[PDB]
Amino acid sequence: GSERQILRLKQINIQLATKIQHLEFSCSEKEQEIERLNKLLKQNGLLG
Amino acid sequence: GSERQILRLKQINIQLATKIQHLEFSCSEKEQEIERLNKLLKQNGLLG
Repeated sequence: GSERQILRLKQINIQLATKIQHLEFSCSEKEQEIERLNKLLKQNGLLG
Repeated sequence: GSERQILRLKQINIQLATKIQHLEFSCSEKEQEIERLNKLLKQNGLLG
């Protein structure tokens, strides 16, 4: 009944919240990778 | 009673499922930028 429907909604909820946490962490790591590449470009005279 | 959780979880999960799509796009855009910077650095002798 409703108890089981609730449990399943909570499992889906945690799966979605975990994927969000992963994608926020992956986006942050990629912005750090972009900073590091841009700094290398700057140093080699490729960013003005 | 307990059943009021059903709507709350359903609605949260719709919001989270949408946010995952927006974060997937943000992550993909950052990956394309990293590929672009890697190629620039390679063309310029700087990626090994």
